[PDB]
Amino acid sequence: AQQERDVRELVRGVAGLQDEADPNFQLALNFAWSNFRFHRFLDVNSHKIEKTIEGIYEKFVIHSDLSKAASWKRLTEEFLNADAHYSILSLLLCLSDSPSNSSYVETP
Amino acid sequence: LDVLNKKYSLLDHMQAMRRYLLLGQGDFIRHLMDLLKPELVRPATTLYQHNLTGILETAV
Amino acid sequence: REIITLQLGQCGNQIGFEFWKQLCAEHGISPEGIVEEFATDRKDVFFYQADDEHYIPRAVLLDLEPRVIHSILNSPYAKLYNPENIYLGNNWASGFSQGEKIHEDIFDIIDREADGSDSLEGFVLCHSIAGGTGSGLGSYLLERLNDRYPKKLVQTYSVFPNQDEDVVVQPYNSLLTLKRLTQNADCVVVLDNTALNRIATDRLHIQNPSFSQINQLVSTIMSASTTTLRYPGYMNNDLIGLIASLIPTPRLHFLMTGYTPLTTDKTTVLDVMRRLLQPKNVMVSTNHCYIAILNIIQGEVDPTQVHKSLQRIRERKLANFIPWGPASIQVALSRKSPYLPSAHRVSGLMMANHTSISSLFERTCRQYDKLRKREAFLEQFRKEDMFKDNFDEMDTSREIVQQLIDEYHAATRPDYISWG
Amino acid sequence: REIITLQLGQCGNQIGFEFWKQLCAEHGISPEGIVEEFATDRKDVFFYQADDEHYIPRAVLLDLEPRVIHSILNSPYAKLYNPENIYLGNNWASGFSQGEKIHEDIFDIIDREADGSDSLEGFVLCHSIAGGTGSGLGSYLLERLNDRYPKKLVQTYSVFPNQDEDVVVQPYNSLLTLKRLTQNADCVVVLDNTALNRIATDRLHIQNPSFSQINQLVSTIMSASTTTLRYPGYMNNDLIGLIASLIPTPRLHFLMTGYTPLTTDKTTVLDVMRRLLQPKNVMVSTNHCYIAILNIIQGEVDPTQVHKSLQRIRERKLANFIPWGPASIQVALSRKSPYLPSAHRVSGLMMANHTSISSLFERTCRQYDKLRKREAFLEQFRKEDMFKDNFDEMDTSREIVQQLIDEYHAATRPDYISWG
Amino acid sequence: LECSWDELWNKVQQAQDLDHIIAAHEVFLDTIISRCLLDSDSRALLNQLRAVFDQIIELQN
Amino acid sequence: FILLKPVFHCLNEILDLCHSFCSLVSQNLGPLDERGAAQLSILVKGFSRQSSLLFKILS
Repeated sequence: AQQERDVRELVRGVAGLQDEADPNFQLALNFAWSNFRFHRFLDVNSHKIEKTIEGIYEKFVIHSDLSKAASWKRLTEEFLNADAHYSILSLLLCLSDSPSNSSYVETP
Repeated sequence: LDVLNKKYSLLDHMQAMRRYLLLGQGDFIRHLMDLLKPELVRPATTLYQHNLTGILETAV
Repeated sequence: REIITLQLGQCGNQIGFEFWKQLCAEHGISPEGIVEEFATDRKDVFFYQADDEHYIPRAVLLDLEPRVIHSILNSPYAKLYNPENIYLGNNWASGFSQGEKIHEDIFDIIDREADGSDSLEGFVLCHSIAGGTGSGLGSYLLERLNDRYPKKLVQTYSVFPNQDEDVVVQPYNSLLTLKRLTQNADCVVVLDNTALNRIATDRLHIQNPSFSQINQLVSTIMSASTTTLRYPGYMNNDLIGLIASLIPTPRLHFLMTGYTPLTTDKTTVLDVMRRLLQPKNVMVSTNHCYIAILNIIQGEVDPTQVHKSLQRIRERKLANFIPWGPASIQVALSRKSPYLPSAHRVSGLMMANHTSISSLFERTCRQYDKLRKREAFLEQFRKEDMFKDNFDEMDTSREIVQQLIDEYHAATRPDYISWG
Repeated sequence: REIITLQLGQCGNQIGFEFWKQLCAEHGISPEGIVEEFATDRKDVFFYQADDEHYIPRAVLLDLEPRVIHSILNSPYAKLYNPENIYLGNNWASGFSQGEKIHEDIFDIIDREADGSDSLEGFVLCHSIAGGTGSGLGSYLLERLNDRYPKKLVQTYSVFPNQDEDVVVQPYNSLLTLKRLTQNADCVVVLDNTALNRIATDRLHIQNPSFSQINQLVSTIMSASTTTLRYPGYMNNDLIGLIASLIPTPRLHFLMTGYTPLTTDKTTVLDVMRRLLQPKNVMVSTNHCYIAILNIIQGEVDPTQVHKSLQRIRERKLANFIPWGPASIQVALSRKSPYLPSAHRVSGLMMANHTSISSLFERTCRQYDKLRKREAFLEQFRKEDMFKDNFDEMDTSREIVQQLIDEYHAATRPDYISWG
Repeated sequence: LECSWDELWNKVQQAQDLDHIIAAHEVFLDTIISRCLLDSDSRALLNQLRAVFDQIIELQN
Repeated sequence: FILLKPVFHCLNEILDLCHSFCSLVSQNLGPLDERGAAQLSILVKGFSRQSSLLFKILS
């Protein structure tokens, strides 16, 4: 129920289609649901996600981005304490960090 | 000291941590990067170790 | 298994007799057939399994008006084989008609040797392209074998004729014989007399006994091609497993040959790989890329460094290759042959399907078309005229070799996913 | 990488043969090419990587009417290289026409050596300005290489002619050859025979075997220029990285040379820096400031005191420099070369882009203009007349060298932010 | 790599203990971090140096 | 590559696909429709898919 509203809100947000009475909205929604129902991936390996997170930390320390490395470790360590974790991580990832070593402007 | 520098060659490792990692051998690097231009101009989403491992050898 | 060897024409009988002398000296064989005191290896490919190992070669000699056969006769190697399979002009029409009139008893000689054999796997024709008595007769008789035995393999050893044109019907003879090589043969190895004479003048200053030296060269070629069979190797102990890798198209069966030591009067395998990759170790003379390359090597090698050699030659990318398809260079290794003097211990031999031979075909096409337009170089043979009143057999062969040239050039294209 | 060396003219063949003797004695090389028992270092810059390390020099000798080539012949160093790249008047027109008629086969010699090479990076021309047979022929053939290979670097070793003017067309020959050096060459190192003879009469009392001594001097120059390549150094192992620092303008590629030990029959690096900053260690003879100075050193140094040396030479402000732009003096260091006698252990060599050479150019301009106004010193060559009826090639070269003199003098100005 | 290489080269080739060799290699490797711009203080300077490498590859286009 | 790996299972799968491929094309003969196209489609799709997977086991 909330699922359907969430998939509609995702189409509106990412695709920039705020009018549900646009046929392009319904085409994007049908595409999104048919993509969700075409089961073609293995389930998430938590250990592979952990290895990737640790490697991202290593790449930050190799590039002497100490503030980004410390923040990366700190945030990933806090988030992984209370499955869906590793899901969201892989989801965001697909590669790694963008703006390679130039996004360490933490205000707080 | 006498066994560590001949049987496990503690000195030559420092020599080859200098030539390569500290990039002290500059003859290797120019022909390396000369041969390495088509690999690096491709984005490394489509680079793998199997493309790398023996253009290493042509350089060596 | 059991392959019956065919020698015909002056040139073909020459290299066949030389190669049988090569295999007699090579294995532990007396000049009488007697197994010697240093003979183990696989000895049933051409060798008759007699009781006291009289390894009688499966050698069928058939010609007419014998000249060089007399020179074969006064020799102790006429006692090596004789199961009574030896049988006693220079144009295609004359040889064709002479093969026509006596086809029955020589085919009875073929059949007697065939049922006398345990099995039959291939016909190896010792020949030369437009070899005089070999031409016409060989194309006719090759049609008789291909009609009569369609379940066997045909390999034709021949050389490209270069006699500096004198017979003027030679492009016609080679054109019709080449038609028969396309449609009645499954493998044709041709070599340039020009490039072989160039290598002979390169390594030494001798070019005058060219017949004797070229017998040594093609006898080394053929012994090296069969060494994996005649000595216990692992693969290509069938002819067909060797042929299958070279051929993607059963009309493109024409192969280029090269040999890595050009002097004989050792080192690692990467080096001979780089040598054979040069076109000056090749015995044969736009853009042309090979379809598939396979090499045989015999000598003293490091069994791990052959991996390293393919690795470095690959990552060198020292070759091109063809757009359409995953082939490779192919390595094959066998023993260095004992019981002979072993000088320049690494000897390599390459079989490659190359599109450069289409230019050589086009040279003969242009020669045939020129003499056809002039139409004064057929000499009006009456045998040719009654055989073909309109001489459209030559037109049909020119159509065939043109279709092959089209297949060659579309195989150069990446559109050999489509038709060539 | 791989650079092919060109020697031509009497003078150029002299210093080329001397320099090849220098590199044979320098590395562990026999007079036959055999690697010796004291040979490691980088040996593929001019050295053919043979199997038994027959380090065959990439040395192409091309001239006509051989005189000094016979003196090269009766020597064991004719067995060092011969891949058959050695090939058998004194005016620009005569040499130009003689190079024109045989350009094809000697360019085939060039192409054979080029594809025989693994790569091509530079052409090093052993020459002298108006070198007799070298002049005309070299300018023509240099145009052929620059047209035929536009992706390579040209360095021309030559000396400024001083024969006390006898050929009277010598300013014309040097003017046209200098035009070709401007437009078909990217680097020209010229040296004054006057100043070299002054240094020879300075250090010793010998000036009479001037050819033999000057071979030693420029062979030391060229071995020192390539020592960072031929022995494992760190930078300027490419020619182009060395050339790039010297040149802000691709027509200003004319460099001054100096050498810090003037006697050979040690001390710190600050001292040789101060020595080389003096103009009496310079081998070459208004206000003139250098554009960029770079020095190579070879010897026994303190690796921290080179920092201190640049620090003290900077804060001394012992030089001027040019208004337009941040350049520097540039230090470069390599090994003192083993396997030769090492006397006066520090030997330094300097490459500098100086505006003082525009005066030398203007001297030759004034000589050419004087002989042109008189117009009795061309001797009416028929080859020159049919080559150019109006002799406006000399007018165009005089325009080119005048544009270069203007670039020199506006580069002396701070207005080389604007056009020169 | 030349004054630095000298310091390391002395402090190994005389060193009569393994622990002296270890701490000779240590301070040497840490000192090269301070000579270059990879230090905690000099990250801003490294950013300045990155901004002058952008125009070099930009000049290629 | 006889030791139990994922690689070894892929190689066994290739061999079994090759065996089933040989059985059809041997009995087929000279070119003739014998309801061959459906079996052919399954076979050629399997070869393409698994050969694509074998480019992912090359590193």
